[PDB]
Amino acid sequence: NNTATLCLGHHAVANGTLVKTITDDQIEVTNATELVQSISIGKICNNSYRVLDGRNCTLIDAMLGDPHCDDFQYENWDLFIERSSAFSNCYPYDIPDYASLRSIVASSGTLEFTAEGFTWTGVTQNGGSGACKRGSADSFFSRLNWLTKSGNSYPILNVTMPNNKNFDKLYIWGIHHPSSNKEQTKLYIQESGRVTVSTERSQQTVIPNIGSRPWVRGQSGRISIYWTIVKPGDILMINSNGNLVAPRGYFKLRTGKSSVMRSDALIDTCVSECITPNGSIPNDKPFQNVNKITYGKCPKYIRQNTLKLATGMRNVPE
Amino acid sequence: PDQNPTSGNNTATLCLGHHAVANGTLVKTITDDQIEVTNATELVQSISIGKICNNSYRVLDGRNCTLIDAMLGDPHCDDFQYENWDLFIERSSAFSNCYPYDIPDYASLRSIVASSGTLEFTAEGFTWTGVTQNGGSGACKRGSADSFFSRLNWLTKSGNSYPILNVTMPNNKNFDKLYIWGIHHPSSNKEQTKLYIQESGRVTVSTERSQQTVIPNIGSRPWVRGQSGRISIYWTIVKPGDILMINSNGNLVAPRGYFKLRTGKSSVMRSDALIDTCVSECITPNGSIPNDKPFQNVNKITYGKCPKYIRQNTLKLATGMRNVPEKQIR
Amino acid sequence: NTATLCLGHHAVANGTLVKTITDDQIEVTNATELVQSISIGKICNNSYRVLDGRNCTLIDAMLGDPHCDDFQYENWDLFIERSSAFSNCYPYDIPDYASLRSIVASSGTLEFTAEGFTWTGVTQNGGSGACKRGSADSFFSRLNWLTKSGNSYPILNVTMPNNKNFDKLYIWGIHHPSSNKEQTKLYIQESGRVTVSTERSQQTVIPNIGSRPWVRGQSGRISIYWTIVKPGDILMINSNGNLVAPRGYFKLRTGKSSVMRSDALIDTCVSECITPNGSIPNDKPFQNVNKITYGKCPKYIRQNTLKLATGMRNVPE
Amino acid sequence: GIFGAIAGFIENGWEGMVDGWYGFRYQNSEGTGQAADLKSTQAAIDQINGKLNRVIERTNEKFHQIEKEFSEVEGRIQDLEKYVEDTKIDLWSYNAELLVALENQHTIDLTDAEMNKLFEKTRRQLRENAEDMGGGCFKIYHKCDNACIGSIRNGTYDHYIYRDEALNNRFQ
Amino acid sequence: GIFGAIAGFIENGWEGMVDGWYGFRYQNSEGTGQAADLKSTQAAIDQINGKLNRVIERTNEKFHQIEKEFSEVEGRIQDLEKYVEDTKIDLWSYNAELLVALENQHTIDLTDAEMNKLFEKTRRQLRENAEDMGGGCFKIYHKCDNACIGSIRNGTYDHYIYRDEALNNRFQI
Amino acid sequence: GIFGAIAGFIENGWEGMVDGWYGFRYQNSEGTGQAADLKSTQAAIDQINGKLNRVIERTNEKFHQIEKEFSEVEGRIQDLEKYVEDTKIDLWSYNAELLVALENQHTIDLTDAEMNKLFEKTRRQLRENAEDMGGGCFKIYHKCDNACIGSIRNGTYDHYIYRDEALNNRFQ
Ligand SMILES: *[C@@H]1O[C@H](CO[C@H]2O[C@@H](C)[C@@H](O)[C@@H](O)[C@@H]2O)[C@@H](O[C@@H]2O[C@H](CO)[C@@H](O[C@@H]3O[C@H](CO[C@H]4O[C@H](CO)[C@@H](O)[C@H](O)[C@@H]4O)[C@@H](O)[C@H](O[C@H]4O[C@H](CO)[C@@H](O)[C@H](O)[C@@H]4O)[C@@H]3O)[C@H](O)[C@H]2NC(C)=O)[C@H](O)[C@H]1NC(C)=O
Ligand SMILES: CC(=O)N[C@@H]1[C@@H](OC2O[C@@H](C)[C@@H](O)[C@@H](O)[C@@H]2O)[C@H](O[C@@H]2O[C@H](CO)[C@H](O)[C@H](O[C@]3(C(=O)O)C[C@H](O)[C@@H](NC(C)=O)[C@H]([C@H](O)[C@H](O)CO)O3)[C@H]2O)[C@@H](COS(=O)(=O)O)O[C@H]1O
Ligand SMILES: CC(=O)N[C@@H]1[C@@H](O[C@@H]2O[C@@H](C)[C@@H](O)[C@@H](O)[C@@H]2O)[C@H](O[C@@H]2O[C@H](CO)[C@H](O)[C@H](O[C@]3(C(=O)O)C[C@H](O)[C@@H](NC(C)=O)[C@H]([C@H](O)[C@H](O)CO)O3)[C@H]2O)[C@@H](COS(=O)(=O)O)O[C@H]1O
Ligand SMILES: CC(=O)N[C@@H]1[C@@H](O[C@H]2O[C@@H](C)[C@@H](O)[C@@H](O)[C@@H]2O)[C@H](O[C@@H]2O[C@H](CO)[C@H](O)[C@H](O[C@]3(C(=O)O)C[C@H](O)[C@@H](NC(C)=O)[C@H]([C@H](O)[C@H](O)CO)O3)[C@H]2O)[C@@H](COS(=O)(=O)O)O[C@H]1O
Ligand SMILES: *[C@@H]1O[C@H](CO)[C@@H](O[C@@H]2O[C@H](CO)[C@@H](O[C@@H]3O[C@H](CO[C@H]4O[C@H](CO)[C@@H](O)[C@H](O)[C@@H]4O)[C@@H](O)[C@H](O)[C@@H]3O)[C@H](O)[C@H]2NC(C)=O)[C@H](O)[C@H]1NC(C)=O
Ligand SMILES: *[C@@H]1O[C@H](CO)[C@@H](O[C@@H]2O[C@H](CO)[C@@H](O[C@@H]3O[C@H](CO)[C@@H](O)[C@H](O)[C@@H]3O)[C@H](O)[C@H]2NC(C)=O)[C@H](O)[C@H]1NC(C)=O
Ligand SMILES: *[C@@H]1O[C@H](CO[C@H]2O[C@@H](C)[C@@H](O)[C@@H](O)[C@@H]2O)[C@@H](O[C@@H]2O[C@H](CO)[C@@H](O)[C@H](O)[C@H]2NC(C)=O)[C@H](O)[C@H]1NC(C)=O
Ligand SMILES: *[C@@H]1O[C@H](CO)[C@@H](O[C@@H]2O[C@H](CO)[C@@H](O)[C@H](O)[C@H]2NC(C)=O)[C@H](O)[C@H]1NC(C)=O
Ligand SMILES: *[C@@H]1O[C@H](CO)[C@@H](O[C@@H]2O[C@H](CO)[C@@H](O)[C@H](O)[C@H]2NC(C)=O)[C@H](O)[C@H]1NC(C)=O
Ligand SMILES: *[C@H]1O[C@H](CO)[C@@H](O[C@@H]2O[C@H](CO)[C@@H](O)[C@H](O)[C@H]2NC(C)=O)[C@H](O)[C@H]1NC(C)=O
Ligand SMILES: *[C@@H]1O[C@H](CO[C@H]2O[C@@H](C)[C@@H](O)[C@@H](O)[C@@H]2O)[C@@H](O)[C@H](O)[C@H]1NC(C)=O
Ligand SMILES: *[C@@H]1O[C@H](CO)[C@@H](O)[C@H](O)[C@H]1NC(C)=O
Ligand SMILES: *[C@@H]1O[C@H](CO)[C@@H](O)[C@H](O)[C@H]1NC(C)=O
Ligand SMILES: *[C@@H]1O[C@H](CO)[C@@H](O)[C@H](O)[C@H]1NC(C)=O
Ligand SMILES: *[C@@H]1O[C@H](CO)[C@@H](O)[C@H](O)[C@H]1NC(C)=O
Ligand SMILES: *[C@@H]1O[C@H](CO)[C@@H](O)[C@H](O)[C@H]1NC(C)=O
Repeated sequence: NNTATLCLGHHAVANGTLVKTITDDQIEVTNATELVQSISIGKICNNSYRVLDGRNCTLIDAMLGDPHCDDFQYENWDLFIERSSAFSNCYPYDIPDYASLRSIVASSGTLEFTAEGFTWTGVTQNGGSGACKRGSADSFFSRLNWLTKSGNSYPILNVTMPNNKNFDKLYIWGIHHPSSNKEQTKLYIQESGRVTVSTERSQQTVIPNIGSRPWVRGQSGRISIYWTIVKPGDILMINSNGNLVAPRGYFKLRTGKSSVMRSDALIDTCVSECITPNGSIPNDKPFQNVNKITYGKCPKYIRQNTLKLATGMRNVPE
Repeated sequence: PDQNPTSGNNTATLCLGHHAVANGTLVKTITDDQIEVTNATELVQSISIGKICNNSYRVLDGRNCTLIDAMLGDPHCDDFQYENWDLFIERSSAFSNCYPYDIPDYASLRSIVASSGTLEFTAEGFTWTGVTQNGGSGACKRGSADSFFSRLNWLTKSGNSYPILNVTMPNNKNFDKLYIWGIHHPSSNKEQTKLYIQESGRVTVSTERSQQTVIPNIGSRPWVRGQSGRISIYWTIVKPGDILMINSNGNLVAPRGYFKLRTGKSSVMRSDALIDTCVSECITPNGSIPNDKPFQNVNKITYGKCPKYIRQNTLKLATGMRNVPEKQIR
Repeated sequence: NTATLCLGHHAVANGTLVKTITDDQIEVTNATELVQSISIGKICNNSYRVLDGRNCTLIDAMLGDPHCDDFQYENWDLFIERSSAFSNCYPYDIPDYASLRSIVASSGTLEFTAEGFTWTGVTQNGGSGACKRGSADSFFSRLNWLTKSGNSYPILNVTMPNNKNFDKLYIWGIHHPSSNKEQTKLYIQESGRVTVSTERSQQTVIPNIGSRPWVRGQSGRISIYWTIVKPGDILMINSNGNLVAPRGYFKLRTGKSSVMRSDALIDTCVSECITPNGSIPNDKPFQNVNKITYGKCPKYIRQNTLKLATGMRNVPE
Repeated sequence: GIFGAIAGFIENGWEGMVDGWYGFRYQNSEGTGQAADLKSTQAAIDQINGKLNRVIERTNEKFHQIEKEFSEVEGRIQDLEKYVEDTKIDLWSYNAELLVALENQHTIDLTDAEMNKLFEKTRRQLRENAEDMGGGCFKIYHKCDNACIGSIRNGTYDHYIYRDEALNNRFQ
Repeated sequence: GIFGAIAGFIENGWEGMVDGWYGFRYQNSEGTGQAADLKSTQAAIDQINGKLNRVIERTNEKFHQIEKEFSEVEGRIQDLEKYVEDTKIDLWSYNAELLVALENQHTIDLTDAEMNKLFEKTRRQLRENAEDMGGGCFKIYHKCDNACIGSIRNGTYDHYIYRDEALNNRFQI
Repeated sequence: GIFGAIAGFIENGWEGMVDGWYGFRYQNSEGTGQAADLKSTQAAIDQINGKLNRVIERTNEKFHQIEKEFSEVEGRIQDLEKYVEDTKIDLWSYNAELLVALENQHTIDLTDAEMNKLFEKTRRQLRENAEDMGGGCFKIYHKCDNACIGSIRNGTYDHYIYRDEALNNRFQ
């Protein structure tokens, strides 16, 4: 036969895979590729970033110097990890705007501390308590100095400390509220105390608050932690006549790329540049459906758990 | 030979074409700001039904009362005493009618209560030894008698003593307790001593975690229903296993018990629209709206299953081909 | 008796590369830039009303710092604060300083009206060497520093009803002495107190005796506060000591005005967008100059360049 | 339109075609007629319906959120609440303006594309028995009565039957 | 090119055509010639200008907003103010990245389309009087002078005039 | 798709064609045979890989942000903190749903276009020596051995050599 036929066509596969389009909800194509990371490794990979396990401690307890959190004296981190099973085992306290202090330290990424020879004349220093047992003795938060009366009376303190550096000094202090007036006078002499921490651009006054609170370890009283930031060229001043839980020194504040993250997953050796509470995840896909809380180089969280991008033509078998 | 409707016996004409309509409608495209198509459908909801439909979500009309005045128990809000809601509606013509007050961080409490979606209250028999209970005022009339917020207990001196009040209350329930309490600021020192003996009051509500301390503030204020004095509301939350403690040597407006906090999908909305028997899964201050379209221009404030608010009052999606009429001239 | 007709398209010598969905680089005959990334260098003053703060911040201009007296009944669309601005009156601090700065900036006006607050039994117009007006001791102009008259300081009880159609902004304060000697010297009462209230709201402030560090020869401080008062309401002020009194109100407005931090020069030109870097044109949809902006501005994005094809694919021989 | 059929080589639409979006008009030995093409019509409608399924009756449930109107002035934290809602709205507004514009450009194209599909489909049937006259019309080079036209519309037109006759009328 | 005309079956563009985007080049009894097709050129330009007018200066007018640079460290609410501006900027950066990418793909496809439109338009006029040589050129099988070529360009070419002469040349040898 | 070739005038794909995406099947004097086309296949793959490059491994780096889970009930500023994060998630969720939808729609259309581009490329080579049977098949009206088919695949087929033969078979 002196004629021929030349047919044109395309490929196909036994069973393809279904995708979304503008005009179809589902439609078969030869192949696809998943763009939503649904599943993590299980562990938090401590390789690309410097992950620091908190174990029994919070970041705040580590800063203040809880006897069991002494491990973290001068430690740093890209990501601090807080376990649900952590606790405080020192003198009971609170912090107004707690979250903010916690955020500021985590961001700085370091508990670099430098003590300073403050002069507390007319008062007995280094007060401790049974609720904060260190080793086997009545101690206190390592970064705070509990000031009490010196026999006869408790004078109006007036102490200064200028910032000579060119970075921000972070100061941590507080005030003591007793459970009774008979206690208030026993330790601080005066009927009502006061703490006035001021800079050349700012100030904060806290008045103590006598009256009993619930029983924590055996103590009825409390301590409220405050903080202050002194800028370059500026000067600190502390003026108290009672109840001052004084500072020992300052923390270094670095504008950093650090953070803190609550998790109970195993920290372990592996490759990854993205970290979640569920564990590390691979960041090859543009999106993820594991956990909105993330740190590092991460796919963006969305609500969908799957999206197939078509990498082939329409599939039409025979 | 001219009107012949047939062809010349050995050929034919087969013309292909498409329909067209006499009245098309304009749409927007990547390349055309206005272009006529055969048909389109509105994607922006800009009409309201006019009233709030109350058969989908449970809608509670607050009438003359705010959510806070309902909670506290302002006398003219007694109806709302034990009540729940998906959406609490606050009216513009609402008002307060009890003792004059202020709530530092008012908005937060209002939100917290709204989300919970309930004013279910449980009285607890607090022991207040050495003080006169159930204080009242002519600024808060229940009937033709002086009275007070039904959920608060104004404490005053008894005889010659305002003792240091020291009371606890352990949360043994499996949910978070909400406590509303306060403090009285009298208008002069003569009054501070007349009511509380002590020259200088103090209130300290505390948990095992947190604490709050407030001092009264003596000095006159403008008249509200005949009263220069003032009250300030504060709130505390106690968790299962935790304990409440209240210490005060003066000016305490004690709590009568707790409110039961739920994790809820409820809320509050400022609206003057009528509520009525209709069908709609989306509510706005202007009234309910339908949710067949993906967007809406009625109101940015919404509750329920709603189209997403945009600035555009109209967006037409084409549901037919380009319209190309037959008659240039009609 | 035959012919040849060829259909074709143009090309250019030097096309320009663009991104597509399929190609990172593909050459087209022309394109147009969508990211505005260069600024004019200076802020243009013809389009909007730009106001140079010079040596004054917005807050110091309001309070009436002596060297800021030029900004008295001023108004602006945008108020420029310079990095070299300094405070030169009595030392102060303002809890929630940013909020008051924002509120005034939005109102866009320092239209101040003085009112006849009746203060009896007190000496008015206290001043300081820290706040000189000429060679004489002075104070913030919009504030009134009260001290004891004769040998006492009464429980002051003054009202002022807002019978107007707008919100009144009241700036007031409290004085914190450096010792109990100074507390009892100026105000007699050993413990000061300031209560400013409406029918709706209230604020009480206790002073805090104690030495602070020297500012222009003074170790004392004032803390500034504000109270907004609505139409039909009534401002009351009750204090037995340390009151730094108001002199009247600032007229608040819902306005389209703002405040910006910049060290850019401000000169005659035209542009409907302002940034800290200078004004920029707005012919492009996007920009990469600064995220801080005022006016009809392109939207800020990360990318410094985005080329939109305005012609066909370029295919030369 | 991207294929240049609708509002292109086809001068205009037919307002009398009420039973279809696409179709034929013929002139043969029995007169002049009209007739819709249901397959092509349904292809265009179905895609359009496909888009409507993605956009219509598709909404999220939302409950308590943030306040969006205010009685007093509060500075910083209200500036922030406003800016957030103002930012969200502008972003959703952009998404809507763009969704429509895209879909519409594509609606006009896929319809124009279906008009072209029918023409090509019909061209293939007729094969050497007709010629493109332009305007969307074929001149068939043989007598083709109503039945014969039906066979083209039915998709059952065997071109071999009229081939010899047709080749003769085209060339001679 | 989704039709495969520009950068497809048409091998390249003509730098020598400077008064139009599309057009003709021809060879016949009177020499050789070139003319731009105004109509197809204008179709693309109009479409491209539509896009320009959509994107170009449609800017909003913003005034007072939130702060975005800070001196003092503060914590929670400054963290929020930063996160919000960062979130906003990233989304608008996505929008601009996609916008440009979609438009350019479309701009290429629509220019490619006008080319193929012009070809098909021309093919339909010529009918049985020419064949497709490939490379976007037709072979016209009659004496087609500049006026004849002009009629093709005008869309007033009447194929019946040359049909006999043409059919006669195509089917020969 | 939009060119109506794939899942269109070509009835179905070939599972047997495993050495390429588009190609040819042909019978002649030497019998049947199959052969892939690398050029068309590779044009499609490049465009699909092009999309993958915009999507795969494009990831923003982020550090400290805002807290997104809360133990305590706080109110105003917690309400905001959540709403912010909720707004963000919804918008990215939309950006993702749309991206996939458009890219897939486009993928189908470009793969369909390459199919058609190859058909029109072949049609032009043959010129007057073949007719379009339909189903994307050509009847070549002359003896075309394997070597002859190869030239059609190679793009080197000279139509003038067989013109007088085929053209004579087409009309008689
Ligand atoms: C495109 O345009 C179509 C053409 O319609 C029109 O003709 C052109 C030439 C102009 O003259 C126009 O003025 C005219 O509209 C539109 O079709 C028409 O659509 C309108 C509504 O948009 C219909 O209105 C309805 O008319 C019903 C009665 O129809 C008959 O009588 C009227 C005159 O009264 C004529 O227009 C018609 O030709 C008929 O002869 C009427 O029953 C409807 O109201 C009913 O409901 C109310 C309650 O609200 C009740 O009280 C009342 O008793 C009625 O029972 C209504 O008024 C119109 O009929 C319809 N006409 C035709 C011929 O189809 C088409 O809408 C438009 N398309 C778009 C997308 O806009
Ligand atoms: C049965 C009885 O009442 N016995 C007396 C003891 O009272 C109590 O026992 C302890 C365990 C505690 O749970 C109390 O709540 C209980 O009533 C009393 O013990 C003390 O009582 C005082 C009263 O407030 C303090 O609680 C005191 O705390 C110390 C501590 O932390 O160990 C001592 C420590 O040096 C001191 N630190 C200072 C001054 O810097 C702190 C501090 O005062 C408080 O934390 C402030 O809030 O408290 C605790 O020892 C004993 C001892 O009394 S003594 O005057 O200290 O000698 O006396 C029993 O009669
Ligand atoms: C070495 C010594 O003792 N010299 C005193 C001198 O004390 C001091 O000098 C001044 C400049 C100041 O820096 C002090 O810190 C320094 O020790 C006396 O000067 C007065 O000191 C008092 C402090 O007791 C005030 O600073 C006062 O300054 C003003 C001021 O300029 O702001 C005077 C204003 O009239 C007054 N305004 C009022 C009451 O409305 C304010 C205000 O009292 C104060 O800012 C509140 O915080 O203070 C200095 O004039 C000096 C005179 O003392 S006096 O007889 O009491 O006036 O005597 C030297 O021997
Ligand atoms: C012209 C003149 O001097 N008349 C006085 C009364 O003066 C006043 O009139 C009353 C209605 C108020 O407007 C006062 O602000 C105004 O000065 C005066 O009336 C008494 O004034 C008291 C204030 O010092 C109280 O307001 C009192 O009423 C209550 C009240 O209804 O709210 C009475 C309540 O039992 C009491 N509740 C308590 C203690 O729990 C409260 C409470 O003291 C305040 O709310 C605390 O801030 O006040 C009102 O009757 C009387 C003085 O009488 S009295 O013996 O001192 O009580 O004398 C007229 O000649
Ligand atoms: C400090 O100053 C305060 C205000 O300057 C003092 O408060 C004033 O005290 C007087 C006497 O107790 C009150 O007098 C009462 O006024 C009410 C208000 O009614 C008004 O409206 C009705 C409308 O029909 C009208 O009829 C009245 O004339 C009033 O305009 C009357 O109902 C009572 O009968 C009574 O006369 C003032 O109301 C009150 N003024 C303000 C602005 O609050 C306060 O006594 C001072 N405190 C100290 C410690 O010195
Ligand atoms: C509490 O301690 C503070 C901190 O030292 C004391 O403040 C200091 O007061 C002295 C004068 O009494 C200031 O000295 C002055 O310094 C300036 C420097 O320019 C100089 O020009 C003057 O001649 C004078 O010598 C000193 O600056 C200031 N401290 C600062 C600014 O840090 C304060 O006196 C104490 N108060 C009490 C009640 O104990
Ligand atoms: C379309 O073109 C034809 C062809 O003739 C020419 O095309 C012109 C665009 C121009 O290049 C000219 O030099 C060339 O001759 C036009 O026909 C011509 O029409 C003119 C009057 O306008 C007459 O004078 C000519 O004799 C005539 N020539 C022929 C061979 O017919 C035609 O008018 C034009 N139509 C339109 C609508 O533009
Ligand atoms: C079909 O798509 C799959 C993925 O959906 C592809 O297989 C991957 O190929 C690349 C090689 O560079 C890698 O990502 C993996 O090794 C492969 N498997 C995965 C991701 O699961 C491949 O492109 C296609 N496979 C076919 C057609 O057989
Ligand atoms: C006031 O009452 C509280 C409790 O109601 C007292 O606190 C208790 O003190 C005893 C020791 O005496 C402890 O065993 C309990 O654990 C404490 N209970 C709680 C809930 O903390 C407190 O001592 C009293 N304080 C005053 C000043 O009266
Ligand atoms: C095209 O526009 C819409 C659909 O896109 C059609 O309007 C709806 O038609 C049906 C009734 O059969 C229902 O969905 C609604 O009742 C109609 N819409 C309303 C009432 O708003 C409309 O019929 C179509 N127009 C044309 C000319 O075909
Ligand atoms: C297709 O048509 C054949 C005859 O022509 C017809 O025209 C149609 C439009 C129809 O309405 C009738 O008038 C005639 O059937 C007929 O022999 C075939 O059976 C038809 N086949 C199919 C599948 O419809
Ligand atoms: C990661 O942490 C685990 C905790 O046990 C430890 O064993 C391991 O050495 C750590 N890896 C690195 C690289 O620090
Ligand atoms: C009609 O066709 C017949 C042949 O079937 C022919 O003889 C006659 O001349 C034709 N007339 C016209 C006008 O086409
Ligand atoms: C091409 O675009 C550029 C930049 O937008 C413009 O300056 C130039 O004049 C344009 N050229 C042409 C030939 O349109
Ligand atoms: C403008 O100002 C900012 C703020 O310092 C600077 O960092 C940025 O790089 C500048 N942008 C320019 C010059 O485009
Ligand atoms: C293609 O095939 C033909 C015949 O099979 C052969 O002559 C020619 O060399 C080939 N051309 C190319 C470019 O491979």
